[PDB]
Amino acid sequence: AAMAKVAEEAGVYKATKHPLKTFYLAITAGVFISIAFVFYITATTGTGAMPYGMAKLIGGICFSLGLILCVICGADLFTSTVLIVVLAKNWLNVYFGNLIGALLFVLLMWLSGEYMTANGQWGLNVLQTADHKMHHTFIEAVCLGILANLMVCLAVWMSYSGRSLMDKAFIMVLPVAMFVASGFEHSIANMFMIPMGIVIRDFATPEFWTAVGSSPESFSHLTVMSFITDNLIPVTIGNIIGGGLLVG
Amino acid sequence: LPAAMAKVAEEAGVYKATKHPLKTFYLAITAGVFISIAFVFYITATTGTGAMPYGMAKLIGGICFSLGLILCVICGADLFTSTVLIVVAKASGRITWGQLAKNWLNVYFGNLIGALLFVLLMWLSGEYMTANGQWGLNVLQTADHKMHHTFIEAVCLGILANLMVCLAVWMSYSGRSLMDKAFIMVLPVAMFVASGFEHSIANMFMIPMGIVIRDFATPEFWTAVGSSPESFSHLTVMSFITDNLIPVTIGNIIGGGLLVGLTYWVIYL
Amino acid sequence: AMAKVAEEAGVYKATKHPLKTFYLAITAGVFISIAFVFYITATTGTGAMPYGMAKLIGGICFSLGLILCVICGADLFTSTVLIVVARITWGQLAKNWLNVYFGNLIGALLFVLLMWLSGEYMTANGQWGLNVLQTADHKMHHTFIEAVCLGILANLMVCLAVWMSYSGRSLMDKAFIMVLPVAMFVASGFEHSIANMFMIPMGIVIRDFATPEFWTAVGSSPESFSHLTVMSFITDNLIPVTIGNIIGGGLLVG
Amino acid sequence: KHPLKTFYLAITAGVFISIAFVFYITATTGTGAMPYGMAKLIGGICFSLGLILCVICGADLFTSTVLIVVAGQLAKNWLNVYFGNLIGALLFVLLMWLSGEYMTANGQWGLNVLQTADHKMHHTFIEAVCLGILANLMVCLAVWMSYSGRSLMDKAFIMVLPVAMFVASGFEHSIANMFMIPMGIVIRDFATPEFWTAVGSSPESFSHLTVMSFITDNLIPVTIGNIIGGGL
Amino acid sequence: AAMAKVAEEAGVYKATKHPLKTFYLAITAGVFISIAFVFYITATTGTGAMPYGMAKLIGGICFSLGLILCVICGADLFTSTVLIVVAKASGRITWGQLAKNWLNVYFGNLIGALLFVLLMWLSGEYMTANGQWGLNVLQTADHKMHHTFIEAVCLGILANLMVCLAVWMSYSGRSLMDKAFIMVLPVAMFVASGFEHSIANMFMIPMGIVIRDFATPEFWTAVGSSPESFSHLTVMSFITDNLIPVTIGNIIGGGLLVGLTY
Repeated sequence: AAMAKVAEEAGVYKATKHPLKTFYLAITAGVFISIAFVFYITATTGTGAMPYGMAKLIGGICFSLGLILCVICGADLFTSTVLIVVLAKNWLNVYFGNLIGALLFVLLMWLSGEYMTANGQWGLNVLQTADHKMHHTFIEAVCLGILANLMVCLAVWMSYSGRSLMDKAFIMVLPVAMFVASGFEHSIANMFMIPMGIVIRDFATPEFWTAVGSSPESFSHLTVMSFITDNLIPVTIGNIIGGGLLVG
Repeated sequence: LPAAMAKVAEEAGVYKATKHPLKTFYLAITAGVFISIAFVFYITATTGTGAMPYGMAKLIGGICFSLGLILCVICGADLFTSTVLIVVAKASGRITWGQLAKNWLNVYFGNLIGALLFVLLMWLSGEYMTANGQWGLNVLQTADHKMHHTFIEAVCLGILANLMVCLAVWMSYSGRSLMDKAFIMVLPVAMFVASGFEHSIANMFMIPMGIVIRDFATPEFWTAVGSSPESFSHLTVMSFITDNLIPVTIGNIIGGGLLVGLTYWVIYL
Repeated sequence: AMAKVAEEAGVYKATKHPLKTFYLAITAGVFISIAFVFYITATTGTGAMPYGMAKLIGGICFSLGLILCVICGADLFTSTVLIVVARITWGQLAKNWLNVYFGNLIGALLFVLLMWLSGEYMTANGQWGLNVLQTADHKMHHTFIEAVCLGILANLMVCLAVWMSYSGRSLMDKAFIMVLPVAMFVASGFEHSIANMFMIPMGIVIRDFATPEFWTAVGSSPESFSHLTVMSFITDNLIPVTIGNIIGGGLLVG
Repeated sequence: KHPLKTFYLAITAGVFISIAFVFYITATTGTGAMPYGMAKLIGGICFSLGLILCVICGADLFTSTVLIVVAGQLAKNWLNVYFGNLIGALLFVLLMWLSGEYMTANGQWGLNVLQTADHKMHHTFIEAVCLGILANLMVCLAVWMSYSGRSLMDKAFIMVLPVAMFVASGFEHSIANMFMIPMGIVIRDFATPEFWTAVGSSPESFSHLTVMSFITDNLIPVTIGNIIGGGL
Repeated sequence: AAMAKVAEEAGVYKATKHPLKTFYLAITAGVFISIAFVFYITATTGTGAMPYGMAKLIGGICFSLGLILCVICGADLFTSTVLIVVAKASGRITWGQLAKNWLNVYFGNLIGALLFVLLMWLSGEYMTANGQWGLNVLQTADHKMHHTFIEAVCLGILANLMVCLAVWMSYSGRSLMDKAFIMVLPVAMFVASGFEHSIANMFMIPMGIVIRDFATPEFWTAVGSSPESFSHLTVMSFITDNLIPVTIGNIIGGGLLVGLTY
């Protein structure tokens, strides 16, 4: 009894300044969403000959780890809440902190050697997963953002009816799996994925490219500039509309 | 001792059927979005599954589909006849044919508007081009397989589907937890969707999405997937309404009012 | 509080109004037929999969039926036996066995009619219907002793499932504790009489009323399923299996 | 302490563990082209039924619990339970044989039994004892975790992983073998010539399947193993 | 609401604690983590032709048995969740104290792992699946032997981050269901991704060394390899190329949950 509800009241929201503590909960969320994406990449590595949809579904289930970590630990994920029924200066704080968390996990994943796993296939999986996010028209990217954050917010929202750990965790699997297998776009998730792809594209050894049968040229859209303009901006706009789409 | 909370069932029915303004219309739009989500999930999971055993691919897609009903029940959105013995029974005293009309018509038309908005939003997303067009093709095929039933067939598949949705919601009521309410619905929903039973609201998403793809897909899409608009000739607004929506909706009504016209053969004092 | 454990009180059962027992039994027939429909869906096209794996998945799906029975309080033939030791007569307890049994049959056959009207058998280029034909025909070749024993085996499982469900406090407890025992008996091909009242009639109806186009698509003929007849169903399956179920549900000892 | 509650609950447990094994055989029939570990793992999940049955229904399975029944005179009804378990297992062997199941999946079901049983017959005595320790450690751990359980969910599902581990890994449980090897012997000795043609083997190919070999090569060392395994 | 006080005190308690109840419990944890890795090897034997990620994912789910066993039974696993002892030997507990028992648990974990190695070896298990089980152990162990020091430290950080988060979430658990199942995903994630846990490695690499050194000629012919093909499997190489940098990594990884919170 009691120990459990102690740990999860300390997980929750909406004292505005002190930030810093908010900035640190948001770094935490960036690390959790980065975990989700690494899990996804691990599970879908080598699944090129499975049925498309089945691979993606399993990657999706695995990814829900990230959001579970955010809700049970009480980290602060950009616009993931909006069970704020009783703003934007605070959003900037969370966003920038999400970003730092994600970039810290990129650095750590890079230092681990993991791109070489499965004879380079893990790294190529990152290269292709990131590259596929790079070819949307602006309207597409905004719409895929709308869809992703819709699902994240509904997941979080259901979580509240939760009484047990089981309830709060597992009610989030299906909607999270749904957006991730469907390839909807979440901006914070992308702050890990596309950077991770950029780092791999720029610092992979000649050996890696031989092993995987590609070259850094095959991935010409993975650049910080292109990332910001072609993905991050229109996706982020899309996530805002997405999380807002419900309220109205 | 006899607990005859048909009363509570009816009383619930009277509020839902006549009360709050467009709260209902707005909740029904929300349910249309949720059932759209469910079918999008089914398409994603089953994209590229052509070579898997038929049943397995369908069984998986059906589990995924259950998200939609989970969404509806847990968030309190309004899904046409689904389940609501509430409203149907609950006319058995307290409600006039005219009010039922107003309401079923209100929820239906809202369910549709949600569905059509998600159609428009999926189409703007570019999703049809996913997996080298195989996502799109999957929608075309799924929609087309809903287009060749006789009238009797389509009514029956509709009875079967809505029986399942209603048993799912009915079992939900015994739910004590979130875990309880959500997961008790997985098996009966998966059953209806894997066996290709027909639900009108789900089809308000699926068939229009098929029509939209057929009419607006680029030549690049058709070359990629090896097909043509002509290969799905039945996907038209007119065919949808007369060969699917009409008979399937009739079927759904027979199928969900059955559960009650039946709680009764087991109440009558 | 959370009263709607008024729903689970709304269930129960012993000493009776007769026609209200007949309706819950129809209900149970409908539920088990659903189970079997589910199974045939899941396993259609699974010819190439490893035998046991296809069977197991089919068995997990099947458990819907029993879940539907217990959580809804429908009346399934000799399924709550163990429970019913919680006034024993052999013309009174037997009087409603017959009532439930006959009720189960009506539900099953109403589901057979409805599935047939649905066109379902044409699903998967006729493989759904062929699945039904083959599933039923495999239950038609047992020697009398085999059938009784597959009957004991099957009902032993169903009774144990229902029994365990009693310890169940949540919907999760009650539904999920039955998935393993039910999956086991379905996937092992044990024989449940009521489930049979759906499957075999279903096969008969297909064998008899399928179009020529169906036989050509699936590459078989009504001659390849000569044991699918109402007379063979009753004598070679339903009788011995039912006997079997009875013994099965009653392994009480001293 | 009433000794015929005990002897009958033990029979009940032998029935449950035979059920467990049958389920496993069903699941794994035809799985020869599946990756080894995957088939075994699924087979192992299926098996957990038996122990779930034992715990929720309160049957009496030889030397688990025991981690709990320490919260030296024990051997008392160890003999009683053990002999009980055997009768349940052997009764199920008779019932399975009467059912015609060995002919399932064109004889593959039976051949699956012959092979699973034969694979238990080739251990050195030190091997059999050790797989015996490993098996019963897991059963006993499972049953111990079960007590923390508050719901039916808790008690049943906390046992799936540790049981699946022991079965998939091929550790040796004496009572489960009381079903599996007997079943194999019966099939070997009585299967019709149709069956041997169907599965393309012969009773010769399973020479070790005999009551005497069973006792000396598998039952005695695995039982010693389960007792040591149950206390650590 | 400072839980930092209760956890510190629970911290202080566990680090200071009844005699060799903690030694006993650490041996117990070494046995549990060995069980986890055995399960993983069983599940993934013969999975060479499955998609990489899928085999690893399934193996990872199976592995989670170990941590479940640890948490539900209360065994003592090195630095987690010593989220306690460490995080909140800011205050009480000396360097002399936090060492006295990290060292106690660590050495206990090792003894448990090594006892399980001996018992697995005596069981004959390496011959399972026509030697593929043993080959699976050889390969799994060998893949942990080719990291640069910085790589091994980082894989250590990653692994113990996940173990600590798993155990941390477990605290919110009210049921057996809650506590056990909330750990499946984070443990599966680390194991499938090949992150490095020191105690798990105290089973896996010794197991590999034992197989390499004592396998019969029949085993090598069956699996089509030789002891030479696994030249890095030695006690010396284990210690310097894996155990040291991974352990350093695990400490940073779990302690990083100190600095966190504040």
